[PDB]
Amino acid sequence: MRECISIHVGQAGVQIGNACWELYCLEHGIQPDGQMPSDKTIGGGDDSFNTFFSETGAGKHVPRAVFVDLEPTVIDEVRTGTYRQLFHPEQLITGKEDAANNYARGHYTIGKEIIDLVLDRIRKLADQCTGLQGFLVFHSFGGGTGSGFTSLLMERLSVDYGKKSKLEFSIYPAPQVSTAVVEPYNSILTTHTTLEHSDCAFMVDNEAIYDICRRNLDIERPTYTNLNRLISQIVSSITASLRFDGALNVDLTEFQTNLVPYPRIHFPLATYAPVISAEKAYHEQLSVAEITNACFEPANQMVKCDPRHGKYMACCLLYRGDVVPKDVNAAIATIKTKRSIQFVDWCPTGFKVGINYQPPTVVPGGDLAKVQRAVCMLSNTTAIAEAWARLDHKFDLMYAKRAFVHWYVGEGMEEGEFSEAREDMAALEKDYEEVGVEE
Amino acid sequence: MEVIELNKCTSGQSFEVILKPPSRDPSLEEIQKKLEAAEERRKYQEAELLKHLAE
Amino acid sequence: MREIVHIQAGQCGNQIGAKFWEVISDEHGIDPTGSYHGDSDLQLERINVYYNEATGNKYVPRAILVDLEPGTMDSVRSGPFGQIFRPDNFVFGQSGAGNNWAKGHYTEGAELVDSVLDVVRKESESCDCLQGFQLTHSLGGGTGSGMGTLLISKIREEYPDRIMNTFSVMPSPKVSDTVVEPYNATLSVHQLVENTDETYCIDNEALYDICFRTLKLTTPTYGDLNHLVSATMSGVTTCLRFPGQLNADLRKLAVNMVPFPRLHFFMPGFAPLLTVPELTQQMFDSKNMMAACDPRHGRYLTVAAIFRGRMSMKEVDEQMLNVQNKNSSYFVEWIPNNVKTAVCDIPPRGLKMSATFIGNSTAIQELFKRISEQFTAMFRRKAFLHWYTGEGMDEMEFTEAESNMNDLVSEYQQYQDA
Amino acid sequence: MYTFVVRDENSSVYAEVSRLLLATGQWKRLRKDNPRFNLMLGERNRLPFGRLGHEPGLVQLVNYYRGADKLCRKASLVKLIKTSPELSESCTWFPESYVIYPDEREVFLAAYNRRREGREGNVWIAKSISSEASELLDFHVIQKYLEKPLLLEPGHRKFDIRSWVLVDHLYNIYLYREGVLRTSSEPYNSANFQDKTCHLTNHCIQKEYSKNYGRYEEGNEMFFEEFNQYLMDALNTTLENSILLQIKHIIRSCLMCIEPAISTKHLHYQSFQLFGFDFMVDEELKVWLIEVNGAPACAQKLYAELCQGIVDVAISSVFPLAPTSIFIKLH
Ligand SMILES: Nc1nc2c(ncn2[C@@H]2O[C@H](COP(=O)(O)OP(=O)(O)OP(=O)(O)O)[C@@H](O)[C@H]2O)c(=O)[nH]1
Ligand SMILES: N#CCCNc1nonc1-c1nc2ccccc2n1CC(=O)c1ccc(N)cc1
Ligand SMILES: Nc1nc2c(ncn2[C@@H]2O[C@H](COP(=O)(O)OP(=O)(O)O)[C@@H](O)[C@H]2O)c(=O)[nH]1
Ligand SMILES: Nc1ncnc2c1ncn2[C@@H]1O[C@H](COP(=O)(O)OP(=O)(O)O)[C@@H](O)[C@H]1O
Ligand SMILES: [Ca+2]
Ligand SMILES: [Ca+2]
Ligand SMILES: [Ca+2]
Ligand SMILES: [Cl-]
Ligand SMILES: [Mg+2]
Ligand SMILES: [Mg+2]
Ligand SMILES: [Mg+2]
Repeated sequence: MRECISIHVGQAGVQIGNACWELYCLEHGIQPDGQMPSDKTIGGGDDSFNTFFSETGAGKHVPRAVFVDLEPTVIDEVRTGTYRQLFHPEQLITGKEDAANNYARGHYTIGKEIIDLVLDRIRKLADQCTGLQGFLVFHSFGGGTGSGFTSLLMERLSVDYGKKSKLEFSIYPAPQVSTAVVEPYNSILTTHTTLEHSDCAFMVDNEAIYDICRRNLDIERPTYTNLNRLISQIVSSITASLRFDGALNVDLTEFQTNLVPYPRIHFPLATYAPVISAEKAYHEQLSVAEITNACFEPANQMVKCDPRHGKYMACCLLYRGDVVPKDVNAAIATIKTKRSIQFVDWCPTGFKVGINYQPPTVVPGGDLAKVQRAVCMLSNTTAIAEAWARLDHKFDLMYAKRAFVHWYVGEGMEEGEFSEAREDMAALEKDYEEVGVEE
Repeated sequence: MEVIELNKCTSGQSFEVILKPPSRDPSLEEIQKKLEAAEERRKYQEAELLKHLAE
Repeated sequence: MREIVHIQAGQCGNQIGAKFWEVISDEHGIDPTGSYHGDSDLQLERINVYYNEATGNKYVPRAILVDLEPGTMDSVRSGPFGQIFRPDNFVFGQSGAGNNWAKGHYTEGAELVDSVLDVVRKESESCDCLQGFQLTHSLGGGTGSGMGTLLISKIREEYPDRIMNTFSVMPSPKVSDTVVEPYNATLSVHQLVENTDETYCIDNEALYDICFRTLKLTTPTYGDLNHLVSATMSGVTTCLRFPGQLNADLRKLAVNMVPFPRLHFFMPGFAPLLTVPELTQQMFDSKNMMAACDPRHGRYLTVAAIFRGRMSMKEVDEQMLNVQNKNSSYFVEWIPNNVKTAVCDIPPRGLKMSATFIGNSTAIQELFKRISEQFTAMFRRKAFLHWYTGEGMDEMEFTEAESNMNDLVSEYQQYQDA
Repeated sequence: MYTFVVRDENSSVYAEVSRLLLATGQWKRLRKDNPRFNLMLGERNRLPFGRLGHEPGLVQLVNYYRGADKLCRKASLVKLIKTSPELSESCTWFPESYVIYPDEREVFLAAYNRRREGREGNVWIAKSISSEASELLDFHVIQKYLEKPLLLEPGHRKFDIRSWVLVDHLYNIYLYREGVLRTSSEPYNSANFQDKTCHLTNHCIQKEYSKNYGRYEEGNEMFFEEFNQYLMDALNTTLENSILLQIKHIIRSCLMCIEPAISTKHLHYQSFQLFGFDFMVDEELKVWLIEVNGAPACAQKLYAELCQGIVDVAISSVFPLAPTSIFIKLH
């Protein structure tokens, strides 16, 4: 058994962390007080759920998690929330003055003041691990803390834990879901500095989640609670193999092995199905073929793009519920004849499949209905570079006039870092192109 | 359409389906340097401000 | 960041300041005695931004009242919510500023400014995490203009890493007290370009026209003018006082609205002076601007629209997209998504629903150009200069201030053609 | 008020379509780099499809199908037909073609000797016209040359047919009822392949090189009414029966083949596109597909009608403004 430590940075990271650990406790049958009746080995054990939860003498299951934000009000909600007993005080770290949507403020100014405290608190969780796998980092691209402090943390983690793997769950900025005007700046800056420190990163575009909540859940104006509960489901699907007994993606290293052939191209596309509103009285359960077919519909992706105009490097199918290998193959065979699935001519055109018989758990009184079978597809496709293209375009527009740059320079940053970050993104876009090549 | 590496347990199973065959991190020192370099630039600009206000 | 320190200076500053506190005290459910009697808990969630809590469930405004003569501040104490203010935070002299910038900035005000900073220091020392400061004043007089900018300068020296915010009243011949107002305003704006992060430009000319050509008031008083400002000040600071979508602070406001440090002068707007399209079209109209400027003569760098009350925000976004397409040529292309739409659940008193406009437009150069012309008209003949030279100033300082604002006009003109 | 942008100044077709939208008064033209548009009349090359459909509350439509280049490029088209099960090698309306990089180098010669030895007419054409395989490879795709084309009288001249096809956002296939014949005014001689004047029907080469240009019909353009009349008088048949059936068949075959690849039925943005199909007819009244044009120009006579049609079925269908059809619905 090898442990996994989760780190949640900024408002987005923390609030998503809340939704995930709420779901984890429901999936593993852990009560808000930390008591887990189904667990019989009191005080320890090396079960699969011990990868995320440590144990105390009182039969209390404590999340191997650390919440960090440069401002107290968000994490203070955790200190008083439903799962307040779940976390030890040292796991929750707060400042007094945030990064004001400024990467420079989060990375340099406020960052250095609290970075050493965070590492020591993380070190304490690490010392309780017999064999640490690595880290799961949750943060936003746009936020000053989620971009600024995260990139600083990723650097120090690579120093103090050079052998361990690091995975990201990153929130891509969407103007419709409460953004700062300088979020394109923060996104490019944090990506450039984190790029060589992340082995695998799952991007989640707020735009995609927002539309899915409107289209499939009939929520006219989705809140963060609506968005996070959906995101937690996708997150849960990805981390299920680490928390439950299985053979596929059993450790953090396997994610890199199965999804990321080239180190820089480590942003797999995630697609989830099905998403059904709980308010829907009469619902007909979708089959294996139907939910598998939906994995190739752009309206179900975590990032809006067209995989038909790219090339696959790897594909992983994560099923939960009433699913058997026979029905999976029959579904794939049908899909390969209807859909446009082109792989790179240096990779095996295939699908690695994982099935967990336990159907998806839903939050009581939530927006999602309980289904009998669901699937999350992880596919490393060059099509996701579209997201980089539009993000870099917004960057270029503002930076041409050097708008808002003074806010960053005023925090000790230099104009050179802006251009330095952009060129790396230019190289990153170019890397995707090399792979997925009147009248 | 081949099915390889089928692993069955009591919580589920996993396998692989082949359809078509193929055809120097920065040190702690250097990070401290960058963080302190930006701090000096902040202190410099603040000093320039206080000098200006002194005038 | 949490606490904000409020400061009001001079007659106009203290009169609009008092009105601002009367309005927001009502919205937060605080009576003139300082006791809370509200029904909702949204009123108390972020009340510590503007209020200190004294023992006995009493909320005392973190406000400091400054003037060089007791006249206006005496009226404030005898006003409606006059007893809610901390008595030790009344700092005043007896001389007055005689509508003279130099008196407030150099002679009379310099003598009093230290005791003001003492009160500022005391309030700041007992803050959990000071955001910064908000100043209310006019630019046409002597105290609020001269001493107000002197105060800002010395506050920045003692707190170089905190945000400075001003609600500044621009003078106008339509509502004028003295002829030296262009001199006082010109000297003050130069201070503002260097020492504030955010300035809400409140033009008395616009306030008069709104009272005249819209509210149909034959003879508008200062009370009528201040009614518009109170409503505006409540609207623009809503995202600071209440839990909402934005949930912002002073620094986050400045970061998103100010693409270039010197260009931080905003055109506020309010509606109504009701249907959502009516509410949306009206807020983007020149007749609702608190700064007498034509937005169609300049370009918007950033825009913030805040809606209050209960309404279909679906219908709002449709109308927001609607007004944007009408005014598509009045926005800049080099700042993506420069228009912010926000909502607050708490409606103002007397209104079922409202909307507040906060625009960073280049069209505001018309305000500074207007002041510059009136300045030069007198200065070319050195008229009324003796009031200032008798206080120690010389002509060179005027020439500098004249140049600096001209430069400011030029800077706005640069980004209007880009 | 709908908003659109113009990013192709060279497009004569969409210059007219742009003019029509403004004349309605309900469409406003923004600057080319303004992203807050309803309709993009995009550029021919490197159209940023990845930036479309990401503006809040904005339904966006573009006048090009991402992936349509597979049909509008010579090498891709040949590759598409030979590899698609829907089209297959059993494609009896597309000339025997081979893709050549300066591949199908061995197969072309393998079939070349199967015609020379059999004494069958072994003349080929290559672009991006000789009877010798050596002269071609020394000189891109190689296509079989119809040595027995349909010749118009009087004049003893060959021609080609242009069909305008519109595919909307719902992937409905509309064939413009008005086509055009581009004719080479010089009489066809089999023997001379050096002089391409009688053998090229293309207007650009025809406009200047044809020593008898504009002799029979103005601008060397014959429209559907006359060509139908000629077919009735000369060959006792109709344009519909002898030719148009095969044309509608070929168009439908090509467009349905790439539908799952380019469709935008569930995409975050929408696409439509005007296509230019070029056909050839042999002496057996059989139709052959020559090429597919991505950005076709219309005939001067037919500009007003088609461009108005484009607005009604492709643009107004998505963005409604405040009756016979000029199109034939093929889908
Ligand atoms: N899905 C989701 N996105 C969020 C959430 N909270 C914030 N975001 C996104 O994160 C971006 C802003 O980053 P934040 O996390 O709010 O800011 P921060 O990381 O705390 O850094 P600061 O600037 O110091 O506040 C915006 O684009 C939001 O859309 C959340 O709870 N769920
Ligand atoms: N959503 C969310 C939170 C982050 N956005 C910001 N936080 O404060 N202001 C923000 C922000 N983002 C923007 C994007 C475009 C234009 C203006 C924008 N603003 C500024 C803004 O919203 C505001 C609101 C009230 C004001 N009195 C002044 C400014
Ligand atoms: N809007 C508004 N403007 C005022 C008010 N009182 C004075 N002013 C303006 O402020 C300028 C005079 O400055 P004032 O504040 O009276 O002098 P001070 O005491 O030295 O600051 C003139 O241009 C007036 O038009 C008021 O109550 N409301
Ligand atoms: N298989 C063929 N047989 C006879 N003529 C042909 C054939 N293919 C093309 N042509 C002639 O070539 C001309 C256009 O050829 P095309 O390949 O479209 O040129 P380009 O590639 O320069 O557009 C037409 O006038 C047509 O008559
Ligand atoms: Ca146990
Ligand atoms: Ca590493
Ligand atoms: Ca004295
Ligand atoms: Cl290690
Ligand atoms: Mg935050
Ligand atoms: Mg006075
Ligand atoms: Mg007076």
